Amino acid sequence: RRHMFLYNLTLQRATGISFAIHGNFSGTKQQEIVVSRGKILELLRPDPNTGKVHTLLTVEVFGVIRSLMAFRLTGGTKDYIVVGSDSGRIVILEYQPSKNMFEKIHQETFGKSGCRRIVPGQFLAVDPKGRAVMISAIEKQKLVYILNRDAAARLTISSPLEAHKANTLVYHVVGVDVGFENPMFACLEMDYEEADNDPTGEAAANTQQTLTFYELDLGLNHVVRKYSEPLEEHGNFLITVPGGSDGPSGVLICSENYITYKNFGDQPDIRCPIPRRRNDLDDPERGMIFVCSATHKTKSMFFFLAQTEQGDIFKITLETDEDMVTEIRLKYFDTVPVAAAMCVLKTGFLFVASEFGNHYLYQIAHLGDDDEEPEFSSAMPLEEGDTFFFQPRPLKNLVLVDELDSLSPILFCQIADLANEDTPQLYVACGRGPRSSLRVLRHVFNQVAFPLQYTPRKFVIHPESNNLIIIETDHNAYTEATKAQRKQQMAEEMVEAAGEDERELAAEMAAAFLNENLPESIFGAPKAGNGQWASVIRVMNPIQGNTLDLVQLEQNEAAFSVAVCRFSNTGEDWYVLVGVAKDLILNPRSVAGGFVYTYKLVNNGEKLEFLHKTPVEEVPAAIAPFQGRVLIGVGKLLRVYDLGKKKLLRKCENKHIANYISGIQTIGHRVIVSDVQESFIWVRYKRNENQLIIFADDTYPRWVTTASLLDYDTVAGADKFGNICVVRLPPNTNDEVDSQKAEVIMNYHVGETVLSLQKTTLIPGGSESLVYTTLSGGIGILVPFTSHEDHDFFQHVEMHLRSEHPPLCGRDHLSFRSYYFPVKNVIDGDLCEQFNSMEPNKQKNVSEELDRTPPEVSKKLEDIRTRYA
Amino acid sequence: QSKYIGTGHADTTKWEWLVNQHRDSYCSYMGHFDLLNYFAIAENESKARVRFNLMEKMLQPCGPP
Amino acid sequence: PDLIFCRKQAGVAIGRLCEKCDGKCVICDSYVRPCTLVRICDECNYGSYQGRCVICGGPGVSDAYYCKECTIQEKDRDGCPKIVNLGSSKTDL
Amino acid sequence: NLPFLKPDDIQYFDKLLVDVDESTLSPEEQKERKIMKLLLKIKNGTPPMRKAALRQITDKAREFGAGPLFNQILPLLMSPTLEDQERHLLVKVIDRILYKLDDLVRPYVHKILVVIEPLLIDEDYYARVEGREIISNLAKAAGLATMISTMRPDIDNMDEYVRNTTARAFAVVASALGIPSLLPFLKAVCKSKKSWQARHTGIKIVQQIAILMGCAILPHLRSLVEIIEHGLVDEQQKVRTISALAIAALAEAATPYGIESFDSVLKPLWKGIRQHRGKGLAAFLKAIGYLIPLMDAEYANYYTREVMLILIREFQSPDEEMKKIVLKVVKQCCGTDGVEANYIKTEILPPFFKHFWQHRMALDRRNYRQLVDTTVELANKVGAAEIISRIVDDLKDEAEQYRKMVMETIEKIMGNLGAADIDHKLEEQLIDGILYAFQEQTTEDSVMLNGFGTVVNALGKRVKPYLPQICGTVLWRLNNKSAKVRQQAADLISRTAVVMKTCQEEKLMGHLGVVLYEYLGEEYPEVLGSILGALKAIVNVIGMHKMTPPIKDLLPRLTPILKNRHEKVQENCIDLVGRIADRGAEYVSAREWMRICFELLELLKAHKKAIRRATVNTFGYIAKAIGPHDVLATLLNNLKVQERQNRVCTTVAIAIVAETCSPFTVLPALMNEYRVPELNVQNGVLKSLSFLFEYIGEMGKDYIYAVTPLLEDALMDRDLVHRQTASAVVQHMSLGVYGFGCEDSLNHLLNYVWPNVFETSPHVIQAVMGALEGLRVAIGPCRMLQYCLQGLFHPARKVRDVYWKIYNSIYIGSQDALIAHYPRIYNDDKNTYIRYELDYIL
Ligand SMILES: *C[C@@]1(O)C[C@@H](/C=C/C(C)=C/C[C@H]2CC[C@@H](NC(=O)/C=C\[C@H](C)OC(=O)NC)CC2)OC(C)(C)C1
Ligand SMILES: [Zn+2]
Ligand SMILES: [Zn+2]
Ligand SMILES: [Zn+2]
Repeated sequence: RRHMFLYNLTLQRATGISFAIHGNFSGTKQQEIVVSRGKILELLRPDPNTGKVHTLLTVEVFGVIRSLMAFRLTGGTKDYIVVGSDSGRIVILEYQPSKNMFEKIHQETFGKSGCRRIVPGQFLAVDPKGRAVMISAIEKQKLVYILNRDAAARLTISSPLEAHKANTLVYHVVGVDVGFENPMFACLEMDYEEADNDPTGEAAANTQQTLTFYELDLGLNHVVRKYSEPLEEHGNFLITVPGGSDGPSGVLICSENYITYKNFGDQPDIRCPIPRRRNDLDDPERGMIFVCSATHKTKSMFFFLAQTEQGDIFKITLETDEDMVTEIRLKYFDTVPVAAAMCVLKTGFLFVASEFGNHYLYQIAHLGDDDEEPEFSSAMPLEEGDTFFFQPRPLKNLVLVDELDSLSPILFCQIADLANEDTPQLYVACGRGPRSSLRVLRHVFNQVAFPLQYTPRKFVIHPESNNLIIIETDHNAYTEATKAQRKQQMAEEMVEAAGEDERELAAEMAAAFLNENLPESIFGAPKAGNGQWASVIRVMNPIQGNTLDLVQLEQNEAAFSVAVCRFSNTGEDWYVLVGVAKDLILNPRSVAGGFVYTYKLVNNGEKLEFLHKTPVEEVPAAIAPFQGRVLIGVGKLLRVYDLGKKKLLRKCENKHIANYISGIQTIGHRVIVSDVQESFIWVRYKRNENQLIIFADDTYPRWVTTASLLDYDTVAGADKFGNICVVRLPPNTNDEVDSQKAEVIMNYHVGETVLSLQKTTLIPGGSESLVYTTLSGGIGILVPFTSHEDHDFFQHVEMHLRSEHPPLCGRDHLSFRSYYFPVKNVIDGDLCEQFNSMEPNKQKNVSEELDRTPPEVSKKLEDIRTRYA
Repeated sequence: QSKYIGTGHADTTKWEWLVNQHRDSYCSYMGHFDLLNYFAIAENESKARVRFNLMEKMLQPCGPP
Repeated sequence: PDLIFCRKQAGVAIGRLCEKCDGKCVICDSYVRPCTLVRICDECNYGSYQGRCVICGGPGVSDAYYCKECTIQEKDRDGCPKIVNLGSSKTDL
Repeated sequence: NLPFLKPDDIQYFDKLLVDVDESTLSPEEQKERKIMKLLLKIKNGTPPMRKAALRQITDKAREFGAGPLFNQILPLLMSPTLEDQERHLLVKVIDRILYKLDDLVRPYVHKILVVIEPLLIDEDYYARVEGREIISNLAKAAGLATMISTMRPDIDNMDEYVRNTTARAFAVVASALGIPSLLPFLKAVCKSKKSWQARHTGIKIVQQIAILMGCAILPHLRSLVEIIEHGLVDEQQKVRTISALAIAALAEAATPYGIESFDSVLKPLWKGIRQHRGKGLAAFLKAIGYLIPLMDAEYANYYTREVMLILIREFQSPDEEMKKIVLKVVKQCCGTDGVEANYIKTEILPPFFKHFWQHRMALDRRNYRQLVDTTVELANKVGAAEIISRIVDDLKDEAEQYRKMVMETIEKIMGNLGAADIDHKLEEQLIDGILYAFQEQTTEDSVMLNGFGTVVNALGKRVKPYLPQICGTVLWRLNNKSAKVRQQAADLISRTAVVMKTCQEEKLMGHLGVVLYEYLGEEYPEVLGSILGALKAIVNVIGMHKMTPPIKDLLPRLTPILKNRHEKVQENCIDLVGRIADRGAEYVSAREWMRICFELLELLKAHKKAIRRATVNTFGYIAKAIGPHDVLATLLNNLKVQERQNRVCTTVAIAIVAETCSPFTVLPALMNEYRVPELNVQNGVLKSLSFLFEYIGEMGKDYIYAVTPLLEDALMDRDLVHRQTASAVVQHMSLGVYGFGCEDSLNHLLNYVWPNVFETSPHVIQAVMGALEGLRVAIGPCRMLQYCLQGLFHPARKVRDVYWKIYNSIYIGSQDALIAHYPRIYNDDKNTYIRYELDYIL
């Protein structure tokens, strides 16, 4: 047919957070929080009266925000925002509360676009007095801009100063509070020049991480590499300790199992081991690192908040003798979910931006101090083998005042009207680990959440009963039975090898330990082992949150595929097939085998009755019904299975699939196989002769995540790299002729990874649309155009907004949507709707060029949204 | 063009090209948020732990020559 | 010949061009579509060279632009585009 | 070899001329000779020589020592014949050797300084910059104590000028080592009980620190103010004046923050206002004027009401510097929040306009500019009419400079605030004064023209009753003998055409147009350009149908004017022809249009950019008017018969025709011209195609298939020029249709572009690489990688060379996108090559 011209609109913006900063961005005494959703920059204001977070501004930057920090000049009243992007540009923005916008104050160019290896953008570090900023790549190149003001108190930026060093990798960069001395930047570096020239591998283990200091001489106007000290163990990030008049200058290196304080000069290095959890159910060989940090300065004191992998937040104070620091002091603050950023606001509030799942705003009630809880120090003696210990407990120092809904990460979605309403509902299997959930979303959206046990992988709907069959699977996790067994063995080890006459005490303590089941929702789940896997099959009613039936699996059995289907051999009684891998190691990949569970689904879509368990060579990754039988992908093999009394019986197989089958969908006697890397493959089943012959493939490699057949010859697919393509077969293609290649009729970079495509109609009596979901929690739609007049209009709108309203963080919009493939027949409506955010003169000029009026253009865009299609 | 890391010449070995593209890939994982998200969901580890493991792999991502 | 591009890191200085080369693009020698403003490094705008043509160091009258083709191919993201004659001293010409 | 030596270089490098075996050299003279050779290679030499000699002189600087180096450098720097760039080279070598000789230069500091300090007071801005740079590097190397000991004696010297030089040097070392590093020394010297010159010089140091460092002293502003505050009540008068001036410089540097740091200075200044007189009073007032804009609104009101008495008193001061100081102080006061407008209108305005606005002030340029800008700033708060009405009557004055002054002031005020504040009386006063000021002109004041235009455009439709009185003066002025006066009147018409149209006086504008029509013979070119611009302004606002003279009569009179060689005339004439062609094209026959075409085609190669811009625009207009066929055929004939630059102009004109009339009108005929056996015609067609696609950009998204067969043939025509131009065509196509779905045709053309990558000719391989890069951005880096992989590793070394060149182009182009396109390389025995992370499946 004709090439499909599409229009892209985001209905639900991305909800995950990768960066969060706090400051006085309004210029008033109120404190706001700037967050990065990925391709979206957002401003939030927590109300200290009601303790609830409101969103004041949300902006699509059309780029990849890799680094975000705030700064303030000397004697200033408002905080600026420096953004490191995937363009070769640095941008400094000022929030204007009157106009409610991000004014781009400065934009300076240094390199090429993309998340590159040697082009700055990934790391951002500002001097605590606001005199300079440093943007750094992960390798070699580093650049420093000097910030000042002018007569009119407007920010001014200088030319970049080169601080490059070849063959040097960067783990983290942060500025040092050296008061008003020459500004200094601390970096966690490592040189790989030695490791590459040693064919024996000795230099690899011999090379060690260094802490290096870069000094910016203002009077000489140049950057110099002064001090570079090797470190004992490798650290993941740095914390700026307050310096100058209110604090001793220095840095805090967070490493695996340790936190060190170090400063230039005669300052001795002061390290302290990280307090492990008492009766930790994890693996003893597993280390412990900090995932994020926060800093809160008062005229009186200052403290740090550091969160571990297990979600434990510790308060850290520094005790100092005159200029030098004596010791580091650490005490257990609380336990919140694993966060990517923490902000300690003034007026007593803590903001936790979880790395996955919902976000939280707590009120600080008691900082501590008046606590009987043990405080630990770097001076307390401890043998080389032993460490500190503490016991987790329910919240004490924080109180939940607000919870923000976040759909990230969405792993599967089905749009259907399972309730008897008229409008379809979006059933979204999202969340991670113990914080996973299936959420029902209705007409920006209204969400109802039902908690799950592990990370959902795929769910299918039972047509007759409208119930949901979910599979949840997580890596390096313990099953319920294995968790209880580990608890019992730990309790048995506790009583034995203890002192006699105090073994009575060991027994009561171990009984208390066995009785305590700590909520995995808040405290995380005890997860350990390299090749361990926890999997669960669940049956859920879409109306209530009730689970109808549940099946735990083996300690190394991991479910990856599920389908519900009727079989031709056995009448209309339903069945449930579940593909499972055994002893799966991700890196390097190694698997023992796979199994396929066949269940009966005996009750009215409420109970699973185990029929049998079929073994197979590799992991069954895809299972789809096919005219009374089933199609199963195992490794790179595509087989047709039929129900047998004691097994699933192979009847025909295809071997010539490129790499590995990750999903298969059929229409007619055509099967569409998704490869992990080599994109789609069109195979044909011949009922006569019983053979599966490959008759078409693609000309480009695609790391396919999901797919959806639009028509008989057209397939829509999604990338791991956040792309969507539409590929169509030649019209006269014969399933007899093998050498046929498909044509790509659509390409478009969403900027976020898509895991579900579905062609549906969101509002009855509307047009059809292609709804996609996002791994970062977003929901979007692609709408086909009805006429060429509308197409030309919206295309000219895209062009004029590309020119007159460029992306906020220096990116080029046409380049951005062409991240991995050039754009083909898609219009960015998320850009077009920014016509309403421009200034009156720009809107007038664009409307006059379109031979229209501004309200008319706004009306047209709003009408496309009213169609939702 | 010699200064830009990753470029090659007629005497570029297999190992050099592949370690170049491996370090490129790791930096691209660090840059693109949803790629790192996918990775952290697969292997159940915190985002910071995945970033640290990637930076650790930056030394010899493929092994010695 | 002996003429090469500066290619140092470009700063806040705006590139400048004389009358005979008013609308030309520094890289591809085209007049079609001025796009992005040329930035030169901090040395090439010092002293007598301030506000001078990028090709000759003569008195400049208009801002220098990369073209649209060069902007698309990100040739504006390369080094400082000022021309230097490797066979002439600072005092000559 | 050895660089060329000018006459002046002989004195300093004579020893290098004689050829002496360097074995028979004294150890000292051995070093002198090498320093001479290194400095000569640095000063006169190619950039490679300069870089190598810099490396050599810096690496061996410690071995060389500081004495001999600085001895050879200082006379070289003190040469009166030193060109400005040579000084910069010497300053850079000084910095790079001073970094190496940290403590070695401590003996010679003094000597260096006495050579370097004059540079701090030179008229050249960059000379002062370089002096400050080398003194900063010296202070960084020598250390704080060495510099303090070296420069401390001259602090008390009787000669004021040596004290000034010393204070400037100390400010430089303060910027070099930081304010706190010199804070105790300054605290000590500012209260020195020995002499008053010491404290005067310390306060001068603080003043120069402010002047030099600006906003950077805000951290230590309280420290500097507390160190300096005592000088305001000292017995010495000069130290009080200099302390007030330093306070003024500090307030100017801290704007607008840090008023709280001057808290201990307000009352001493307030008392000295009533106490002192003369220069000290001027310094106090300057300090207060720079201090007020830092205060709160209510405290600004209080303090300004407190000082206003003496501020008004000093209006009638005989001292010109005092007048300038109090004028700037008034400008600063009335520009702050807190000083109320009614207060200014009551207390400040009458004495202001009594004592300041006199003819005398118009004579001095500095006072002229100061008073004009200050009065405009006053109008920005007290209202436009409240200022204009007090000097509007002075527009009818005997002295011309005073009329010029009031005209500039009224122009700037009404341009900033419009004319909503003006009543009828002030409107008539304005008009009757402006007409007399325009009629009474000895020279051709541009200020009068700008002011007339600004007032008329600000009044808008309110000028209708005066339009006959204005056009009468304009007509009487166009008859004036002076040509510059005629062009002034024409430019007034050009600026007021829009308001004249809004006033519905179209008959007056028709009379103006018909009067300008007869002047199109003006021999003086500038006046001709101005009247052409006036005719254009009249055409562009009144209809093409009611325009007198009619267009059918006007345009043929414009036709021969395109042959004029003056750029103003050319630009204005082409622009008027374009205004005629855009909408009035029906009144002019196609033959006259073809003649206009022939003159425009010659103007496409003018050196001024604006002329080519206008020529392109108006040629597009006349091409839409004429139609494609006739002009297209004659342009193709011109393409055949002509070569060199005039062929490039026909190429540009063909592209213009393709943009205006769809390329479907031009491409068939051009491709048909390719069919002629002669090779030169084919080359012309290929150049036309290249520029056509580069020009039309996205418009060519439908014509790639059409031109594909011709490109197939030309990419295999043996002639290297053919393939070079065809690769340029593919390059421009790819760049032009980027993101519009032309992947099929461009991928097809890639297969014909590819075999030409094995070619040694430099121009054609450059063109092929450009085409490959354009195709990379249009198709995607994935396809280019697919074409590169087959030969990235290959037994042939030349094949590897070429394919790696291509792959480097692609990799630099899009390194991040390639992460998705690298092939699977399986693990071997020794190394792990598979990217396992991408093989994860959820
Ligand atoms: C730096 C420089 O290359 C400058 C050249 C001067 C070249 C001149 C004067 C060329 C005339 C020539 C230009 C190209 C053609 N005309 C043309 O393209 C006209 C208009 C275009 C479409 O628009 C613009 O130019 N817009 C700005 C034919 C005529 O001198 C040297 C010394 C070579 C150095
Ligand atoms: Zn260009
Ligand atoms: Zn340069
Ligand atoms: Zn020039």
